[PDB]
Parts: sequence; C-alpha cells; structure tokens
Amino acid sequence: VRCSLLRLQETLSAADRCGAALAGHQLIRGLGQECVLSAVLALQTSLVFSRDFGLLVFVRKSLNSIEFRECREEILKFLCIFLEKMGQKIAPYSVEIKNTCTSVYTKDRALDLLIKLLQTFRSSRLMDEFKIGELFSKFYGELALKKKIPDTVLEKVYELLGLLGEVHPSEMINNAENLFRAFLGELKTQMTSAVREPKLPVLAGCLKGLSSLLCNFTKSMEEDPQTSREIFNFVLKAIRPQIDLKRYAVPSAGLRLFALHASQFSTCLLDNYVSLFEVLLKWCAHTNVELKKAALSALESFLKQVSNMVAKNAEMHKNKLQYFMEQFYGIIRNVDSNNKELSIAIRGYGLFAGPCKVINAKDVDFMYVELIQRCKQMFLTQTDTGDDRVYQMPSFLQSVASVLLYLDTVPEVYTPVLEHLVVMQIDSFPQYSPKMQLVCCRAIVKVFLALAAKGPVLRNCISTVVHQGLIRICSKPVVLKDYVDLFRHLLSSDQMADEAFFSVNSSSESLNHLLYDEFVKSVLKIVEKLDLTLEIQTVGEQENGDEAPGVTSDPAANLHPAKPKDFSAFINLVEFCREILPEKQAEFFEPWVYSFSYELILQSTRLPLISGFYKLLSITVRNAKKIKYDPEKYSCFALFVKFGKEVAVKMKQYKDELLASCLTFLLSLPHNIIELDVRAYVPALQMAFKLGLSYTPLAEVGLNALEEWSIYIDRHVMQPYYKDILPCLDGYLKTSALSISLEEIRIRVVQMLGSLGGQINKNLLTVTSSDEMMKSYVAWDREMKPVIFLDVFLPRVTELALTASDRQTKVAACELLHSMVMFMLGKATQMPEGGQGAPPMYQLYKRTFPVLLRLACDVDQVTRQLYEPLVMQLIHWFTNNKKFESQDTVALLEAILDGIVDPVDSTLRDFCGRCIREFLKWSIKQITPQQQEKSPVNTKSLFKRLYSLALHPNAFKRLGASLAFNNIYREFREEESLVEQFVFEALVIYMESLALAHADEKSLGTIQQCCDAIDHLCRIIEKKHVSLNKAKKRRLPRGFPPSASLCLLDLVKWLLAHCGRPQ
Amino acid sequence: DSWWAKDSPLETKMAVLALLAKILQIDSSISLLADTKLDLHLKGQAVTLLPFFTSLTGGSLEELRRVLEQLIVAHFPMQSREFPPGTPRFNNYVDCMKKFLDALELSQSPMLLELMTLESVYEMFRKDDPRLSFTRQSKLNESTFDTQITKKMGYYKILDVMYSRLPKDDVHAKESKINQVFHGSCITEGNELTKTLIKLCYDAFTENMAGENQLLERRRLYHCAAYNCAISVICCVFNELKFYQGFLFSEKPEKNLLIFENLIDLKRRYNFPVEVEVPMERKKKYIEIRKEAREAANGDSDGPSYMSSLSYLADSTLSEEMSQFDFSTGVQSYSYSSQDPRPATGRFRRREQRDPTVHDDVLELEMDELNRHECMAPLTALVKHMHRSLGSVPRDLPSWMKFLHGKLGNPIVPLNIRLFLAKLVINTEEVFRPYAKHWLSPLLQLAASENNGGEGIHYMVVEIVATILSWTGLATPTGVPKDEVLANRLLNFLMKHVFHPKRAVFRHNLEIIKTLVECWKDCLSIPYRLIFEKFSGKDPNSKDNSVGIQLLGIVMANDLPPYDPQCGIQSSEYFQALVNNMSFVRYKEVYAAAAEVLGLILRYVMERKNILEESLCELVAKQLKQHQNTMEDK
Repeated sequence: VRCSLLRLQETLSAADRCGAALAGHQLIRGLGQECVLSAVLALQTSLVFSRDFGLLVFVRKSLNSIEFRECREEILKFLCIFLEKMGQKIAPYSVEIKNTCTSVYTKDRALDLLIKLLQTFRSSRLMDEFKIGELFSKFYGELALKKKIPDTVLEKVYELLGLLGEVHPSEMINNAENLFRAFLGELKTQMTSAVREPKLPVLAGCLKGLSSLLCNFTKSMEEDPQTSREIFNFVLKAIRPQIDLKRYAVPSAGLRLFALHASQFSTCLLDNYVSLFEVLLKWCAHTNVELKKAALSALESFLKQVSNMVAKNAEMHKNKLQYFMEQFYGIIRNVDSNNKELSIAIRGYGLFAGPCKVINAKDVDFMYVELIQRCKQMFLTQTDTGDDRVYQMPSFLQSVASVLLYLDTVPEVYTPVLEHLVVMQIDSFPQYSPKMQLVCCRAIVKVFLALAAKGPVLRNCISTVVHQGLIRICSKPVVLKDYVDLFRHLLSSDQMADEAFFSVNSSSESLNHLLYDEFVKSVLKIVEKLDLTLEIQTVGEQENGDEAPGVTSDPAANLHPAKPKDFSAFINLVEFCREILPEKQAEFFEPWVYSFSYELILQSTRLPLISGFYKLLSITVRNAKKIKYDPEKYSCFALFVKFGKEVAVKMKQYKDELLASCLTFLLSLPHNIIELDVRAYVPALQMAFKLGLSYTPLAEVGLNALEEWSIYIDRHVMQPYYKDILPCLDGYLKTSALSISLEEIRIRVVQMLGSLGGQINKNLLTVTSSDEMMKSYVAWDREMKPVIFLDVFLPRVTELALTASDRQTKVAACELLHSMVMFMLGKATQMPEGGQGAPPMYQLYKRTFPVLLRLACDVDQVTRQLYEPLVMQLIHWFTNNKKFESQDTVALLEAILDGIVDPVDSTLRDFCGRCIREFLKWSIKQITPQQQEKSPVNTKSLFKRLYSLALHPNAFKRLGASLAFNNIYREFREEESLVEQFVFEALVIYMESLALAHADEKSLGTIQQCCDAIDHLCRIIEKKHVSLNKAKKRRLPRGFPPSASLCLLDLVKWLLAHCGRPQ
Repeated sequence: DSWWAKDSPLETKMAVLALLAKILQIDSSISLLADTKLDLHLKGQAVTLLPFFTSLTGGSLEELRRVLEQLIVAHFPMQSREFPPGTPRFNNYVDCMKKFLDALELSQSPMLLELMTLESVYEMFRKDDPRLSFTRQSKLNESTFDTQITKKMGYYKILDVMYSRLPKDDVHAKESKINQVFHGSCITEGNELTKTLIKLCYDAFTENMAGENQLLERRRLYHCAAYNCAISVICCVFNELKFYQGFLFSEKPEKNLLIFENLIDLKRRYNFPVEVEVPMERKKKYIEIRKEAREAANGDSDGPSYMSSLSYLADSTLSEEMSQFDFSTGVQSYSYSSQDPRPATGRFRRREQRDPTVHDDVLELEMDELNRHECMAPLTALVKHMHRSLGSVPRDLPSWMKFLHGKLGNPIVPLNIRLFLAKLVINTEEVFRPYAKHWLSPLLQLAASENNGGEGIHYMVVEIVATILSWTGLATPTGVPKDEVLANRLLNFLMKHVFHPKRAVFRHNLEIIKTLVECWKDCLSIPYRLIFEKFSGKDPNSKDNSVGIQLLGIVMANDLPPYDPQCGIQSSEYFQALVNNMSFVRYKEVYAAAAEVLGLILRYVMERKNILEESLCELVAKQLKQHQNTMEDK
C-alpha cells in the first residue's frame, strides 16, 4: 500500500532540501509529533527506517550544522523513545542505525547535539547478546577514548563501556580494561582546587560507568576503600537539588553490585562507621523521590551483605554486632510511640539478616516472641480495612523462617500464631505480580524447613483448614477474585524435598475427610425437599406420583464440585516416585470404595484421576491373572472388578443424561488392568457412547472414549474376542465419522479403521442390517392443488429430532408441523368415505411426538410450551366425540412405557402426566351411561390393558412403568362410586400380582421403591364398607410367606397385621 | 445441651483450686507469658458459657470478676485483644470498671488529633478457637487504635446502656475518622436490641447526660451529633417523651441574664429538647398531639411564633443560628398536626428576615445553602404537605406563593434556592406569577456582585431560566409588557459575561446561550446589532481570534435567520470589518468554521429576498481569488 510515511517524507524532505529557513523547524516538529504517534506501528517502523537511511541521512548530514541540528535534535529524541517502544526484530535495521549514529557523532565533530547523541547510546544496548555486537564494539572502542578538547565528555566513554558490559562481550577483554585504568586516573586527579563539586558528567557518567562494569575484577588492593569512601559517601549526603534524588539511586545501585567488592573494604572500615552506613540507609527512606524502589533495593541488598559479614566473621569481634542489632532493637520499641510504617521493614527483615551470631552470647529467642506478637498485630487488625493490601507480608515472614530455623529450643503457645500467619499468606499468593510470587515460594519452604525440625504435628492442621478455606472462597467458582490456579504454584513449591513428599500425603488426608462433612449427603434430599414443599391439597398428590427414575447445604454440593476439578490438574503428572502406588494403590482404592456408591457424580469422576496415572500396574494385571488361577494389590483388584462390576450396570441405565455423561468415562478405564474379563461382560460400553458423540467436540467427551478403547484393546494379545466384539462396535462408529477439533476426531478415526487391514468391512455390513433402512410411509396414504399430505410430512419429522443450529431451523419447522396436524383433521371433516387413509396412516403419523415437548423442556422451554397444550387440547377431541380411532394414542403412550428401552429416564415419566390427564377428561366424560355397558371401549378395557401390562413377560422391563402410572392417577381413582368396588378385587390382585412380578427382578432395576409407594396407596382404600370382599383378602395373603422369593412377605407381613385389625 | 453445662461448674469448683495455683501465674507482679494464656481460657469458657445458668455471675458461679481486673492493670499490649468479652451488667461492678476503664483510656485512647496515616464453614470455626479471627479478616499506632475501637464497638452497645457513656468522651474533644465507623456501628445497634426498657434506658441515660453538670462547650456540640443519631433511628411504642417533655414543658419558660456562658448553656440545653422533639415527632406526633390537644397546642404557640429581631450584644452570633434551626421544626410539630395550617397561612409580626445578613454577604455560605441547611429542609418539607392541600387561569391565581415573593431589598438570595426546590412541583399552571416574577430579579443576580463568577450561582440561575423556558405562560406575558430592561439587561449581560470560555475548555458556553435564544424569540433582538458591534474579530496575531469565531455564528442561523446579515450591517458596517479578519488566518484549525458559516449565511440569505446582499457575494468570491498564493494546498 501507499502508507502515510513514504509520501509525507519525500514531499517535506525534498522541500526542506531547498527551503528550511525557519520553514523546516516548525514543519519537522509537526511531522515529528506524527511519527511519535502510534499494523500501523510495524509498517511505520519498517518504512520510516528504510527511508530514514535512504532520505534523512545523506540529505540532513550535508547543509549547515545549525540547520540540520535542530532537525536532528528532535529526530533523535523521537526515534530513541520509539526504539524503546518499537518491538524487536530490527537487527539489520539496527546495524544501519549503528552506521548512522557514528555518522551523527561525525557531524558532531554543540551541546544539544551531544545530548541527543546520548539518546542514541541508550537504545544501543536494546537487543545486544550476539557476536555481531563485538565485531563493531572493538572499533567503537577507540572513538570512545580521545577526550581531547575540554568538553563534558567524561560521561560518555564510561557510559559506552557500560553499554559494552550490558552487552557482556567476551571480545572486549583487552580494550575495555585499559579504559577504566584511566577513568580511575581521571577522577582521582580532579578534586582539590579547580571546582568544589564535580560537574554533571563527572557525576552521572563515571559513576554509572564504574557501576555496570565490575563483573571480572576481584580483590581490593585498597582501590575500593579509597574510591568509594571519598565519592560514593558524598553522593549519599546531598539533599537540596531536585534531580539529585535520582543521582542518589545510581550510586546505591552501585553498592548493591559492589556487594562482593564492597565487602573487601567495608569489612575493614565499616565498624567505627556504624553511624556512616546506618545514616545513609535511614536517611534514604526519607522522601519517596521517584526512587522509593531505590530505597528498598539499596537497603535490602546492602543488608543481605550485612548478613554475609555476620557469618563472614568468626565468633570474635561480636562487640560491633551486639551494638548494631540492639540499635535494631531500639527501632523495635520506638515504633510504638511513632510508627516507622516502612522502617517497620528495616527492622523486620532487619531481624532477618543477623539473627544468629548473638544467640551464642545471650539467649535471644525473645526477639521472636515480640516479632511474632509484632506480626500478630499486622494480621489481627486485618479484621479492619485500613490495611488495603498485603504488601511485603512474606518479607517479614522470610525473617520468620530465618530465625525460627536457628533456635535450638521449642517455644510455646505462640505456635498457633505463625499458623494463621501461614493460611493467610497462603491466601496472599494469588493476588500478586509474577516476580512477587517467586519469593513467596521461598518463604513457604523456610516455615516448612524449620517447622519440620521441631514438631510436624502442625503443618497438617494447615492443610485441611487451608483447603477448606479454598473450596468455599471458590464458592460461586469461576466455572461459568480467587480460584484454584494459585495452588498450581505448589508444584513449583513441590519442586525444590521431604516436605513435598509429605505435602502430597496431606492432600489425601485433606479431602478424604472433607466430603465426610456430610457435605455430599445433604443436597440429595434437596432433590426430594424441592417437590415436597410444593404441596397444597390438589397439587400435592400429583407431585408425589410423577417422579423421574433416579436423581439444601448448597454451600457443600457446590463446595464439593470445585475439589475434583481442583485436583485433576495436580497430581497425575508430577512424578509419583513410586510413592503414589503404595498409598494410591490398594489402600487408596479402599477410601474410594468406602466413600463411593452414595450417588454423587463428581466423586466418581475423581476416582478415575489416579486410574490412568499409576506408572507400573503391570503388576496389578499380571499378578491378578495368577490370583484368579502382593496380597494388598490383589485385594484391590478385588474392589476394582468388584467395584467395576457395580458401575455401568447399576448406573449406565438409571443414568440420565448427566450422571452418564458423568458415569461412562469412569467405565472407559476399568478395562485397562482387567482387560480380558471386561470384554465378555461389559462390551456395550463404547457402543453406548452413541449419545456421547455430538456433545463431545465441545470437550472431547464421550467420543474420546471410543478411540482409546480400541487402541488399548488392540494392544491386547486376545485375538479371539472380535467376534463378540467388533460386529456391534463399529456397527455404529462409522457414522461418527461422516465429517481437539471435530475433524481431527475424524483424523484419528482414519488411523484406526485402516490399521486393521481387512477388519473394517465387517462394520458397515452390520451397520446396514441392524440399523434398518428408511422406514417410509405406504401407498401415499382453487387455481392449483397442493395437498401432497405425505411428501410434506416426513421432513418436518426429520428436523425436530436434531433441532440444532440455533433451532432457527427447529423453530419455524415444528411451528410448521403444528398448523400441519390441524390440517390432518380438515379432510376427516367433510362427509366422504374416501381418504380413509387418514386414520391408520395417522397411526404411523402420531409418532412419539411428546419427545419433542419434553426435550424442549430442557433446552427449548418455549417449544414445550407450544407443545404441552397441544397434546392435551388433542386428547379430549378424539375421546369426547370420537371412538374406533383413539387406540393408537394408547398404542404409543403404552409404548412410552417401552421407552425404558433407551434408559431415557426423563421420557418415561414425561408421559405419565398424560395417562392421568387422558383419564381426567374421561372423568368429565362420564358420557354414555347407558352406552358404557352397551358399547365396550371404556374403563373395563382400560384397567384390563393396564394390569395385564404390569405383569407382562415376568415383568419384562414393561413393568416398573406400571408403578408410576398407577400412582399418577391414584388421586382420581380414589373418587369412584360403586364402580371402584367390584373392581377393587383387582386392586389387591394388583397388590399381590404387582409385588411378585418383581421379587424376581433380583436386579435393583430401581423399581422396589415405586412398588412400596403403591401399597399404602391401597391401604387408605378400606373405608369400612360392607366388606364382602374382606373375608377373602385376609385368607389370600395369610398363605403367601412361602412364595418368599426374597423381598415379598417382608412388606406383605405388615399388610396382614394391618388387615388383621379392622376385622 | 448436655455437655455444655457439665464442664462449667467443674471448671468453677477447680477455678478455685487451680487459679489459686495460677496465683503467681495471674499476678506475676516471671509468669509474664503464662498469664496471657489464662485469658484465652476465660474467653473460651465464656463462649461455651453463654446459654443458661453459667452466663450469670451472681448465684452459683461466684465472683470470677476477681480475675478480669488483674489484667487490665498489668500491661497494655495483647490486652486489647483479650478484652471485648466480659460483658458483666450489674452494679458494684460499675464502680470498678469505670474507675479502671477510665484510668486505662488515659494511656490507651487519646483525645489528641488524628496522629495517623450452614455446612462446611465449620472448619472455619474449628480453626477459630485458637485466638484471632480466621474469617473476620478476609499509622501503626493509629490503625490499631482504630482496631481497639472495632473491638470496643463490635459487641459494644449490646452488652449495656452504661457502656455508652464512655464512647461519648471520645466523640467529643476532637474529631477523627471514626465518625463514619460510629454512624455505621451506632445506627445498627440502637435498632439491634429491639427490646424496650433497655431502649428507653439508653434514652433516659443520655437525657441526663444533658442534665445538670459542669461541662464545657464542645462537649455539648458533638453531643447533639452523637445524640441525634442515637435517637433519630430507633423503634416505637413510646411514652418516655410525654412525661419527660411533661417535665421539659415546664422547661419551656427560660430567661438568661447577660453572661459569657450563661446565655449559651441555657439555650444549649434548650436547642436539645426541641431537637429531640421532632424526630420523636412526625413519627409519633400525630397520635400524641391529637391526644394532648390543648397542651400540645400551647407549646406550638409559646414555642414558635417568635422571631429574633432587634437584638444586640452576642445573642445572635451563635444562638440565633441554632435558634432558627429548631424554629422551623418546632413548626414541623404543627405540620404533624395540621388540616389547614394556620401558622402556615400567613406570617406573624413585622421586621427583617431572621437569617443573618453576613451569610448572604459571605456568598460562600450561600453556596452551602446550595449544599442545603436544616432550616432549608422544613420549607422543602412543607411542600410535602402543601401539594396534598393544593387542590386553567382560575387555578393559577391562588396557591400561597404570593405570600412570599422576593421584595426590593438585598437578602433575596434565600428565597431563591427555596424556589430551586419549589419549581420542582410549582411549575406551569399551578402558579403563573412566580415564574414571571423571578425573571425580573436575576438581573444583576449573584454573578454581578461576583465578577469572577461561580459554578454554584450560574448553573442554578442558568437552570432557573431553563424551566421558565418551555413554559408557554412564562415566556411571553413577561415578553410583551415588560421584557424590557428585564429581557434587555438579560441578553446584554449574557454576552458581556460569556467571556473567557477559552480558559475553561467548556463547550457548555454554547448550548447554554443557544438553548436560551431558541425560544425567547420575542423581544427586540438587541443582541443582533450589538453582538456585531462586539465584533471580537481581534487580529489573528494571537489565539484571540479563536475567542471570536463560534460567537460570530453558532448563535446565528438557528431555525429563523436571526437579525440576518441585514440588521447587523444596518446599525454599522462592522460586518465589512468582520470580513477583513476572516481573510486573516493564524490558527491551524477552526479557521474555516468562519467561512463555513458564511456559506450557510449566503444560502439562507439568497433564499430570502437578498438582491441587496448580492454585491457582497462578489467581494467574497474576490477573497478566495485574493488567496491561492502562498501555496493554496490548505
């Protein structure tokens, strides 16, 4: 493109080349502000630069020095701040920038040009760190010398030599050394008579220079005590000049790198200067003058050197140590009167640096009782909002360790004090900067390092309470200002340790007591506490019968969800060191077994966390085939398969969408160890991951469970299993592949089909015979004629099953099907005889439509509300005025009590609310009282169809249905005249027939509870009466203890002491 | 409930055996450390000792108050934190704690200036018996003084009424930033007890704190402060005020001989009751003044109906100031008891306004008036009971207002802010005369006695002429007989003061004038030939030209041509000189806005008859021809 620079430059530079007499200085200051203002930055950078060398170098370098300096004065100031602002990747550009700055210094051969040349020297050390640097560093060395004319140029060369030391060039090993030996010679000859104070260059230059260099020179030779005491001491006495408080930050930043060199001369002469070194420090924390962070670094560094010189001494000397540190004690007691506020740090870590030499002359635990008490006041008051944010709080806590460690005796009762000092500083971690967090990692080890030498009892109570203080503060967790990411700092913490090994153990103790807070147990009755409080006199009996098969302290169920998520990313990947298997293996299998099966979904997911993780279970599988044909891992291989057997069967079916979601990723790792036995009995598993195929590409969920099964059971020597296995397996996996991204799902679907060479044909074959093809409808049942009632029907069907793509598809489509069904009446409205295809092909047409309104209740919410009123606005019309044709509505409803085929635990019940309702507008349809007995299509046929369905085929799953249905309309069957009398004999036939039907389920197929919510509904029925039926129904059950069959009688026995009462 | 009461009497029949062994632990005066522990226990005990018998110290638990003392006296640190408990609420104790709790706030709590800078949660309580607060936590000497007060105030008010005398000493002497902490902690505690007697005890207490005693001055100023808040937020079911004000009724007649402090003490303790009268009124005045009838009527006659005027020698500086403060709320008792309010209907007596001349003179105080005053609220308050008794042209003539007016003296400054809330619900038809009358008065207004101007007075008198705007009945009946020196001196002052908006960086200058002229079209456009005679076209050798551009234009061409070029260039050819500067350009931007307006000016002028303006357009074109030189790129 054209850009704004290629044109602005060749216009206003080819014009300033012939007319810059004041008409350029105002122009380039403007164009200068343009280039300063900042795709736009990168292109402006690359093009201005390639043009700056091709246009403003050899043009502005000519002309006059004055005409081009004011140009270069401003150009150097905006280019330099831009070089710091512009991103990197300008290494060849820089090489040209180099050849340019040596040309601007060449035109400099002038005070405003020297300082803008200084501006070129800062952005010279930007990248560096290359051999390309020294190939020109060697030759820039000479121009650095040659002071020549008396100018303010001593600052420069010592600054450029620093640009060397910041680039750190090994090749500058000869020239650089011969330079500083003269800068040394220069500054020493200055002071006495010429000027009382060194100039601006002799200050900021040779100081900033004599600072950044010294990385190689060792020892003193008396060079350091003469240089530093005369000069550095004096830059640490000035108060009055403004920018002097920034000429104070570079000499003290000098002493911090001087650390090792400052030690060789201060160790000689810093003792009787206990006033000198301490005045400059205290005197520094006076005015936060741009260099508050230069007070801290000058001090905290020079104090780590103090700590050095304390151990860098024998026990001798000692007098000067005791003196200073008791002055440090003086700071501790006058803060009470007047608050040091930040000089509280100077004594805090001032207790950190030299804590130890003194305790050999005098017992000085006491500083600790105090400092603890002192920090017990920094954090007890923290019940107030005067302390904004926990600044520095691990820094005094660093001294905590530093002195807790050394002492030999164990202190008292203040133990719980540095304890709640842990939990909160463990909470002080997340709110932080990256640099700040690293030091805190170190602080934790010291507390642990010393605490572990005396009494470990303590850091345990840390952790149960320190996690609990993390599930609940994570309440309203961020799964939609603190979260679990922080403890993803422990690994760093884990990285150094014996304590780390101990810490891993602590977590297990942690939650392996935390859910036992009954905390899981309580929200279970919340399920049943949410339908029982919605109780009046008419709605309460219907909230009771209508119940979905299978699934208060909301701060607990909610608390519990956070922990599994919290742990999964944590353990599993850190090396176990073989530590995890002994605790994790059988023993751990054991808390899991004891704690599992309550019915909570998240916990089940949690067990799989160490499930894939054990590094070497090849013992758990290979020694398991030898126990069936060391005792600890066997005994868990028990609970595994034993635990494993009681998994999918007891929870793949009464599963529902969500705790099958959450109950068949468990089930995809039990084959790992026990592989040869899990193929026979539980093959259905990846097969049953048909519903987990289209909602997995959001989180690689249930479909991730089809791929790792084959691949691992491919790595399985068992060849003769495929016949049972691969027919019905990939007999569907083919169609999860017609399209971690959803097509990279298909990528690995390729690598697996074909890896078996002639084992994929055995798939789409039984893909096509078991699936059954397109069913189809038969015989196809005022300007233009449109009827075509079939061709328009099927597609509206085909859309409402998927209902996807915003439902913008689904929305208008079923809405279309609505006005469509209304049209099915329209021909069955005239007085003809043809078109009588409308009934039996409405049989095919009345599909299990309610499955639209019910799964619309989950997501659509509006669609169901269109569709609930329809199915009841439709029951009455056929039932009230029509007969001979209703049957089919019974047919498929009675087939919704088949729907338990697909354990869609919502749909089963989702209909039952229609049985009652169909029969309801029957109850207002008392019609045909002479024709109830003359025409047979009424209640007699009804309860025949019903009871005969409870007991069909040894209660073959068609039962259990007949438990909820009876319950739904129990409320209305209540109210019946002498009708519920001669039919009350089947009531107890029902009673007796119903209990037996299932006492040989033998499988907790979850009906046993529905059946009891039925019998007491038969005990209200009594109402005295004339009881001609009674004489029997107490003979009848008297002789039923024997049928036994397991659970019968156990309930029938209450029934006869009860019935043995009214008569 | 079983284990709670089974540990205490054995912790008490051994509290004799083992604390007689902690004897040297208790009063190590080596047991310096050991003793600080013994407190924690007493605390941990006192917590499990709250239900039933062990809570009471009289009877079966014997004197353990023996053991609280020995610790308030030894030393000062960590004592702060073994302290907020206790809460023994009986006599004899009173002599002990007060004598010792006072001798402790003398070296612990200073009068000096602010020398400063469900489930699962159980484990939060298990980790809560070893001292401190683990949940309640999620310069140095100043913020722990603030924390002791926290510890002093958290429990605080609930334990005893007597406890309250001691926080009062701290509200006095000097102010400090605990002010908000109190209002937060003292409101939520007067209402937290929600048990009577207790309530009225605190009352009957502090009432006697205002009984006879030899205090100083500030002790009764900040008294009112921490007083009104103890009282104006509280519960109900009260007769404490009928009989104590049955005593204070007899305290109505009071007279003071001249004295340095005699007048103030008598009238201090006299502002207090009428001050407690009205928050005890309003809420409980309609039932109590209706049952009292004549007695309540006689105080509303003695009390108010008095204006302090003609007085001299002190009397005014500090008392008339607080005398008016309860004069209007003394009328609030009659507003809490009026059907057609007679003291409202009309005024009593003759004389100067009650409010101080100096406050008006101060101007700054007037600004506070904007902030509002206690005196200001009752008038605002009356509005509440006046729109419930308020009721075309026959509906505009009557509604008081004419009672009040404005007058021809000086301290009209008051009546104004009073109307600032008044036109909140006094606008349009209800009253016609007030809107018209107000305009004739903001002539010199507040900003003529104030040459610098004010964000306080402008915005107001600015917005006051924003509601007279849009009012049909207020824009024209003062536009035909008397939009003369009224409207003239208005527009003249407007332009003459909208100077230096350049130092302000405020576009507001424009909208404010534009919205104004928009609707007061009527009245001769005296600004038309006078803004032109203002010219403002200073030579561009400076940024002063910028201060003339928007002026010349943004005003003009709004809906109807205003004046148009024709009536400006008629009284003087200063448009010829406004052309001589448009040609002159110094500033980089906004110079054209000039030519921009000429465009719109020439457009709607040739739309009009024009013809006479046509010769001018040729000269204009001759200008753009006189240009092109120097570059022609801009």
